Amino acid sequence: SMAHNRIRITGARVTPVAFADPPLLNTVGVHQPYALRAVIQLDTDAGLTGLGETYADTVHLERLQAAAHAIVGRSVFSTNVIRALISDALGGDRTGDGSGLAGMITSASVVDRVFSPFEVACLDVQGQVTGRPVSDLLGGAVRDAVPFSAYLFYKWAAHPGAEPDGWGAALDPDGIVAQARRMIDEYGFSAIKLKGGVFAPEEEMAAVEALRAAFPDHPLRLDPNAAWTPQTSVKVAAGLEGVLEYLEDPTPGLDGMAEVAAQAPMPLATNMCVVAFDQLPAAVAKNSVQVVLSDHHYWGGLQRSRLLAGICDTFGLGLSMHSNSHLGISLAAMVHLAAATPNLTYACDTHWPWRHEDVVAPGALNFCDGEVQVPATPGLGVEIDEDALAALHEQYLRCGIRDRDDTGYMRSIDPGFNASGPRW
Amino acid sequence: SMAHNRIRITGARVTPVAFADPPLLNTVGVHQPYALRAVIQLDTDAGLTGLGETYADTVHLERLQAAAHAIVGRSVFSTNVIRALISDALGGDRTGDGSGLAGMITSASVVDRVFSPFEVACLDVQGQVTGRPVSDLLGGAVRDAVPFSAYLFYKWAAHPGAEPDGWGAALDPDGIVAQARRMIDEYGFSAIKLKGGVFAPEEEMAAVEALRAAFPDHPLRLDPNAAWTPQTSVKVAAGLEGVLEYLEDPTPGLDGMAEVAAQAPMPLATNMCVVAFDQLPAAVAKNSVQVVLSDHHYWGGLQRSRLLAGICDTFGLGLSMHSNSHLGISLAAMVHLAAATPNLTYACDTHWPWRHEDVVAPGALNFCDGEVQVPATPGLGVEIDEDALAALHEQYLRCGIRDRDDTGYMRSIDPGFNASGPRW
Ligand SMILES: [Cl-]
Ligand SMILES: [Cl-]
Ligand code: NA
Ligand code: NA
Repeated sequence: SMAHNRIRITGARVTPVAFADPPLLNTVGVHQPYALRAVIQLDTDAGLTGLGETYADTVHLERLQAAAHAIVGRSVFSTNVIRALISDALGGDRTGDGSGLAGMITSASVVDRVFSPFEVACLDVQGQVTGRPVSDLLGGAVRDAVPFSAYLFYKWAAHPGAEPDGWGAALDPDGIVAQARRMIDEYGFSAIKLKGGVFAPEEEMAAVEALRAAFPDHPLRLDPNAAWTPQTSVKVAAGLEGVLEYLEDPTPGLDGMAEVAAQAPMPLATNMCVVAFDQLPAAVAKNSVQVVLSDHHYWGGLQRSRLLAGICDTFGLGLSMHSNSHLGISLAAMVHLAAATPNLTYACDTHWPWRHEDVVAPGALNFCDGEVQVPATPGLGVEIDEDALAALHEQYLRCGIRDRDDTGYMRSIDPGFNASGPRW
Repeated sequence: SMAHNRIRITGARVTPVAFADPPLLNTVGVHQPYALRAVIQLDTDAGLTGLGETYADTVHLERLQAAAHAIVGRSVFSTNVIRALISDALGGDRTGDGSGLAGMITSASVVDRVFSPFEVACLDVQGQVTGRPVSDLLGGAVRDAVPFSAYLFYKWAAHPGAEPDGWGAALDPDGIVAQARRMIDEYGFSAIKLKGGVFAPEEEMAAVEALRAAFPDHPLRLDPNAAWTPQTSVKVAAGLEGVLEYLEDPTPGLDGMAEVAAQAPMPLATNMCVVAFDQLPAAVAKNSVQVVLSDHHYWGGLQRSRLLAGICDTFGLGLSMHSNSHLGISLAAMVHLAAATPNLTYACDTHWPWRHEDVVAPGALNFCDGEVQVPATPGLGVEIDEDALAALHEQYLRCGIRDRDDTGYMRSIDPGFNASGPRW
């Protein structure tokens, strides 16, 4: 079947999709009523198709098309070469670019964000053709299931002029505790994270303490997306001594983070000031953070995430995982990666509970007691449901949204709104 | 053929071998008349056998036996788990241990040295069962051939009371230049390295300059294995400005190296003060070195060498490759590793020209114009020649040597000899 023992790329089909998202609040705005993703179907001359998933902003879709064209005629095992071809096609790397990430995270490598979904799709094909799960291409699983956290948000009851969702509003500690109960009853999550930077620090600390009261054994994390000054951060950290497993991005920039970490009794984590390999040396020299949140979508795929993990282990940094609104292809890739990473022991973030649509056939990624069992089948372990894919693509065409824009969407509701920060 | 889609280890056969080595001089002594290696044949329930190669000191052979016992019943794709089992079996890691390396290099991880050959053998099986060359398990080749350097040594004409070899003595610049001509005529090497620390620095500089005169376009490297004080090193570096591609381990320890690097116009390289992952952070903080020499035999196999490469790239360090007396299994593994490493652009060291025996069937690893083409076949690309293996094992039994001991061997010839350093 494989002439010249060769299996190479013949093309890629990129399909933007949109799925319903509740009005989740963050420090820069509120989520739009649909979240956008792009599905990559990477086709080969063996007739095997690999899957990847990434952001769907306008400029990213154009880059994905240029990447797809550049890598036709390359072996799916030649991922080093494929990254270099993509770099050439994009005209090299670059920073200050926040696409797909709502301007929230603006320092990630453009080449890595574009390469990522193709690399994941390549590993999926490698696994299919060898009969091995993707975790076997990353040094093999070290655990049979991957634990995730409950990702809590302050939220309105409904998007303006729309039916309220089944969650209800969460705008204070009682509302946050109620949301946690509903989510944890359904999924079994053993660790809990709160998206903060929305209400005054003392009110978010109150929600944290209420969570601790309701869930005495659950590790807790708080993430205000850099909404605080370093002085305010140090007060929050002192006040939450012994309560948080870690505190993520309390304040903006490597210097401010280093200032806070010098006083904070819990470790600081980040997915804002360390989002690319070239930021690691400064973060290490300054002692800005103690925990790095991996994310294969912007670090450049699964093998490069494994590299990040080894760098963290070497330099004495803890390792967790960051997420954005995502579907089942991303989830499968996250699970294979975390399963194969010895030092990824923190529960991974996921936005899973907040969506109810998907592009893959069901059954391969069930949550049980807060964890997802790593698929043992060849490849990524999930397959496209073409009817579901077409439906979410049609939803994307109709919903009219073309870029993630939490701030712009908040402004369409509240014209004078600014994404100020820090706010406290 | 593979029940439960599983291919797992059933046992390992470890065969110590010995092959003839000339009286090559270094700063701590002279090579023994035979060099020792251990061949690993890693057997699986699929009837596929993987190959690895490592040192053969007494205590290492015992560790290899304990490792082999610990990993029976493990998938050859589960290399993360296999390392952890080996660590447990050895009772955890450790330093100050110089076995296999003649006390020259004493800070490498014991777990990594023991795991390495099993990891290489596992990748060999992975490649065989998937039909892929080992380079396809490391991100794929980025080059079709790997360039090596001419590794020159001062040497006596013969071991005491033995027939002189065909090289003759090399004890001065003319002798070193003659040795280079013979080696480069035969192999085509495009870069040249001199093992120094044997004669006074000004005489080794003279050999370096003679090499430059005879080979105007060849990159040159000098490595006195830390035989100099930092003050002496700075004089050598100043005197060889514009002549060396890099200067390896001029002086002992991270602090002294950092002192020298502050003044040296060429980059400093090492395989002595950075030989384990836990040494990287100090080397980086101190700016002790600009180039790290990889070596999969003591860094823990091929995937961990790929990790080292990514760390070097991230922290702005160049990457080369170190070698010790070795045979064709090691050579194949070195070639697949270097082929798949984008930032390994320096020519690799090899002791190849100094041996004339091997344990693998010939034809897969020819040198042409100084480089070895990466094998495209499944697995490592070399196979055991059982008659050759048995002959070199018989040679090991008869030669009586049980540990590499350059200093002890020099003392058996010259009782008052000391491995002093620095010497100048
Ligand atoms: Cl190719
Ligand atoms: Cl296993
Ligand atoms: Na975060
Ligand atoms: Na060296």
